[PDB]
Amino acid sequence: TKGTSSFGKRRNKTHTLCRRCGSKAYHLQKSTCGKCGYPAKRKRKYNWSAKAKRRNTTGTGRMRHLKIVYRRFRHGFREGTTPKPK
Amino acid sequence: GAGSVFRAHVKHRKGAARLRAVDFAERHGYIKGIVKDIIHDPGRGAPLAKVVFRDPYRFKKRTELFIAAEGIHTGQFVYCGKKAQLNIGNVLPVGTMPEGTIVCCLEEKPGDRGKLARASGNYATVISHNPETKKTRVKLPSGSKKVISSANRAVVGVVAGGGRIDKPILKAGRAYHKYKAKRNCWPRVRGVAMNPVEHPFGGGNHQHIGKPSTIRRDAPAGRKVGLIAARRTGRLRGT
RNA sequence: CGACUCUUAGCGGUGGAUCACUCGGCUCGUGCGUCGAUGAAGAACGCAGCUAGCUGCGAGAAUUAAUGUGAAUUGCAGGUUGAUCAUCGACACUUCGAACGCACUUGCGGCCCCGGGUUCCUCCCGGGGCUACGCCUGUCUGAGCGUCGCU
RNA sequence: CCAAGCGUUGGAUUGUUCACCCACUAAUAGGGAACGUGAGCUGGGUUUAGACCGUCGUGAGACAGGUUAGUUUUACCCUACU
RNA sequence: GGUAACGCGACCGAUCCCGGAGAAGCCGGCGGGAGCCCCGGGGAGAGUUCUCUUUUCUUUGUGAAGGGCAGGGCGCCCUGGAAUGGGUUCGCCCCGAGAGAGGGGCCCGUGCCUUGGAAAGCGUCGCGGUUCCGGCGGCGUCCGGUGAGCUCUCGCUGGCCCUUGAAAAUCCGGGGGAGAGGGUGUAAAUCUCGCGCCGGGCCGUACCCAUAUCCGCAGCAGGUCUCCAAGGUGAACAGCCUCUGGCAUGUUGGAACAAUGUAGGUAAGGGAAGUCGGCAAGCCGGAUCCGUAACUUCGGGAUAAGGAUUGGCUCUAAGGGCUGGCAGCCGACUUAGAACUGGUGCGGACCAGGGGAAUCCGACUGUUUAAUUAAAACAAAGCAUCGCGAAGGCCCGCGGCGGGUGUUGACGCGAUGUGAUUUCUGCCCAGUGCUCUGAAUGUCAAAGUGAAGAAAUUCAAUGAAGCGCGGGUAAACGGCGGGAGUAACUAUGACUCUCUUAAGGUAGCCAAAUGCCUCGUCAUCUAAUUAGUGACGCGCAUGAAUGGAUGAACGAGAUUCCCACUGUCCCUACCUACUAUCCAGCGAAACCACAGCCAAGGGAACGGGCUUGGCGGAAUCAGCGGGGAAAGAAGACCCUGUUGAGCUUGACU
RNA sequence: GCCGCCGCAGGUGCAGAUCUUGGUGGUAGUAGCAAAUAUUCAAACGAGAACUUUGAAGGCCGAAGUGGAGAAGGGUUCCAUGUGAACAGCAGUUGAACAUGGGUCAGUCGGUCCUGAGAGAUGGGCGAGCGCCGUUCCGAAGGGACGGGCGAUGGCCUCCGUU
RNA sequence: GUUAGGACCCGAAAGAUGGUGAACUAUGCCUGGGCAGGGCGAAGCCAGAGGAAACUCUGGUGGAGGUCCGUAGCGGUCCUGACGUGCGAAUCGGUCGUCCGACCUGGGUAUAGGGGCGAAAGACUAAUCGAACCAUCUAGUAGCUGGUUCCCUCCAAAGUUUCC
RNA sequence: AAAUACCGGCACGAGACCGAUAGUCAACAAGUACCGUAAGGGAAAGUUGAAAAGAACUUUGAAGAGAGAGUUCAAGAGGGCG
RNA sequence: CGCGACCUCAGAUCAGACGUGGCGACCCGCUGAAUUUAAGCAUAUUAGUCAGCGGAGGAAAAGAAACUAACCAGGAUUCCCU
Repeated sequence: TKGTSSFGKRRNKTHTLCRRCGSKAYHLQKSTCGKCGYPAKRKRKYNWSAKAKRRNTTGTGRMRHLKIVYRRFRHGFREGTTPKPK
Repeated sequence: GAGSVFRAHVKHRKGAARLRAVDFAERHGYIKGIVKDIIHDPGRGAPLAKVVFRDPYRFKKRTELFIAAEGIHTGQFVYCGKKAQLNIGNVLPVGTMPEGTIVCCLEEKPGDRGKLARASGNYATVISHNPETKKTRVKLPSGSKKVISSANRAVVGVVAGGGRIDKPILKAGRAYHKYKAKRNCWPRVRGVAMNPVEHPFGGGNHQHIGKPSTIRRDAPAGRKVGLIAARRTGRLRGT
């Protein structure tokens, strides 16, 4: 009775979509995220799981403002001017 | 019993039960109010009673919840203060009322709204008087008699719902429903009926205690269990 | 004689070692040493004529200008007054996120100004601009039987 | 003495190995075979975890002192035998 | 407007205040109105006709919203004052605080009529455009009657509680009278009367809902919340058959009918002789009519036990309503009795208790080891101790004007002790626990106080609680003795002394669920009894809320014996269902040094291989369960390890 | 693409570790496709019929249903046109597979809108710290209204929203 | 050659920080749903008779209760039956216990690991419980098991002595 | 201020190293397929040829499977093909 | 009663400027283990190390002495050899 009969009393969910990490792990009754703690002002992360951090840092996603700072850097953050005409 | 699953069941219960405030009326003269219904409350096998006093600074009708004194009925008048007549369900301070008279829902601090003698079948009789000091003696239900402050009051009579310890509860259910309208507390499991790690008294071959069931007042928790600080023990004869 | 049983060889099956290749890792060194309310890192949904994945990009969606390069891209069809390709300096970037009117159900508001119902005339359907905490400089409106003042 | 050719049984109380009584009888001799024999059975006894006493210990606990309830897995390969 | 309950189309007006509604438990009884089922007649189409049958089946209708009437309910108002008490329900229950009689009024009116609405819908009969019709025409879509039937609703009335059975958004009605509207005009404010015109954005909306779309690694005998519910027999949503709608037997076909199995039956004569044990099987079963013991807490026991009646058809007798001690007509069930009658057959299948006489355990109902223990364990009402008057007891917390008991207050919150009722509950404060007294007073740390000394250091008096000294306590934990002597036969010991502790076992009760010796011994049940029950107490180690002795009811609890009935046995037979077997198609596992006929001998002392003998003839189909010290898991028992964890106190910190 | 001689250097030689990973045997065409009664005769599609499709027979569920519709959960599995490889433990013309192409329209039916047991900001307080405790308790917590009056709009500032 | 180091390779039962779970079950709260047909006949009431008074007999009516038989539902006794490379990592069958009450179930909610909850078996806490699961400290330590890869040439032992 | 530190970032240059069971978990649509309610756990998988010249026409078959033609230095390289 | 100065204290969508969050390899401030060594183990050891919380920069932190000496005196801080 402990085994497979009670595995057939399932029709409900503890978690769902978080809306920050987006990770089906946002615990409804308690209302913070299991991955990030969404309501909490900063993140959650940790120094005991490192293969945990390196699923998820500044390389990982798009980098869509950052990948064009690095490029803008190396001549001398030039702003306003435009190259000589024809 | 220190929280969570235990805390008292408060929903179908009908109000907290008090006196009036005090004010210039109760304090320099007297006020009158009418009774509008005697009324049952749970967790408390005694009746309450609503009482429409009229507010004396705005047009309004205030409405209170005393502890109903036997012999009260509906419609009847309740006149109270420092002057008001000593008859039944009429409130006035111990300072005033004579020796011999019986009281209910009595105060301890002047103005605190009544803390003593409101369970079913309980009094707080007046004995003696000393008017330099402004102090008074009052025999309470446990044999003893508090020195009290002479301006602190009590409705007259004896508390309603009298004689409830009489009847044998018979069936085990009648317990449940008594103790299902109070708190998580019942079908109570003995201490010798627990393993080594679940109660200190129970364990082994037989179902004995082992240690004497008196204990120091100055134990810690987990231990102060049994007869606590026990002045004596056995079948009580004599007095 | 024949089947079957065992050995060895030839040729075939089954399997993917060994060898030979390498636009990938590992280690040492040098040099520079740059995120964010002017909305980050991270998420979510969208974008091709034929297109699902990796890529790249935002309702201006495999990108628009400009400076340079000077005749492609290509898997099939159609389309030199600058193709295609690198540079990146002008222009632009959905919803969430410290995330900001209130709230997480994509739900209810308040303040002004604009075009339509008009002939502001409130209500009505569209379009725009403000509406989070904390804190410093100073400006405005005030409270105090706090301390004094003069009629 | 030769002789182990042919047999050597039915019941009550007991978990019995042992014991003791009824009745019939030619007679109710004794033993081995991994103290013959659980992928042949039965689990009634001992010898897990629940429970109750009767001695011991301040106690967690203990008893050749007694009790109640407690899941017996596989064969299609070799041999053997039919 | 009306005596009035209250009625008519509107019928002005603020802050404030008062109440209504939203807003309530569960169980019984009775009545009103729809659905559904039945019963006699009319239409239309079917089916059956060898013979009979005015026959058997199908089908026969009106939404919301508005007006009009039935049907139900009133704790609503008037005249009027009633014992010779009256009215009245299945039950109740009502009344000089105004009944009977008479006359009125308000709310629900899901029923019938009306407009809707016959113009659509359903049934049949016939004609067009082959298409591409919401084609076109006709008849019909009636009338009667019953009810403790079933389903939903609506009301009225009773029972139960140390159980009194949600909140608020939203919306109305009142008291009050702040005010407002204009001078007989065209009139004014003002309307919760009828007509009319503009408008309602956003997100969800397919399908499965399961012996096939969800969870269980799968199309998995598991598991997972509701709604509607026809005929026949019955007490019946039971069991069996049938309509409406559904289905292809649940991942296969074909052939045989062997031994083993798995689930069904039957057995001549005996009847537990089988076994640890009546395990399994069988016997009894429905209703009507008689009849019923011990014992009892009088309520039970009790379907005790033990008997008889029961089909079919032909009759008789009682039990109602409506129209005007009698006449007419309208009618749905039951209940009693008599007769004729069959091969003694009738609860004909289906449903459906075996009974009796005792011992212990636990009062009863209730809970409990999911996946080896349902019990004698847990809980329980009843009994008894214990702490506590809030600056409080008990308790949580790393911390704060922290929190729980508590919206409470001694018939109250907290902590233990046994276990319903009846009868009872004796002795022990030396021991430990716990408690109450205090300067009657020996131990006493921090800090000080003082003198000696140049200071670094030492001595002296003072000296909390707790410990010592002295009271309270067994329904606080338990504990409750040893030996010699004595009666005119002998045993026997009423009596007498003597050592000891805090007393030294008082009521009762026994070879027990507890007694080693033990299968204790007299009596009872059997042909025979380590068994069961009735006494005897010497009791290794029985004994009184650490409970003692007893007892009606009760039990999937432990134990004995008698009447019933049986394939459990003497002693096994035969039948049926499905496999097994043989064929086509699909097609996995555990395990495997190398392998596989025996004697005896030695050998790490029980060899398939070695030594000495016996011997050895392809390839295989069904069975069997001797052997492989068979498979299955780095023995769970024991011992070691300077390896651990769960529990407990006088081990150490 | 590679090797000999003299010298250097090391992650340098396997039968085994119930050793790691991959592949293959004997057993074996064997164990086996056995729970809840049951099928048969004709036709028509086709290269192939014990199983699909129509028609006729005999049967089961039997209204506490193998009937009719929902909520969780699934996420297109719904519906027609085709295909015969693989899968659906024999077979397939079939399928909930595969491939292409369609399908979910509301003021009046839900969510929204109010509270329930309960969740939790600010004031305060605790804290080395991210933070925690607390919810009416150490708070100057109401940003609204009919009128009395000053002075400014709009349409003939006539009369009223608007400050 | 001895040693400190992950130190010839492979192996514990433990211990230590910081974190995720009440979608099964354990219990307290809020809010909806559910429960055939029969038996026994407690109070309260209607006459019918007996007696000087109390009060008592005979016949009806009525509908109680952790009351009985027994269906749906919840449970899980015996067969020590089937299945035991199963249909199932706990099913299925006949027989069984309860069935108007401490009943039986859906949704929302509170309690978190020396911690919760327990009508009390060391039960239950997502197939795990006499201390759950995930990552790290960590290659944790082992007087004890198992293994330890090319040839020929030459020499070849010890199980005894003191101190642990 | 400098002389010091730098297994994260932006570019660069080397190697008495490893060569697809190695070397990073990752030579390839990898922090990707898939598992867990969640914290988290996390692979396997490189090679036709110089060039697609990737086998017109015939023939058996319903279809996969075949027989002959043919390209190449070779199919004894036939689309997971040294 | 009014009028005015100061002091201590409200409120604003008043005018203009600042903080939050991220990455974390090296730097600064806290808090803080047990495995394991001692052939047992409590002080010691591991180690002011692991995990926890906080703040930065192109480097951080330190820094011109209430400094070392005992000499015939050296003369901020960091870093290497000793």
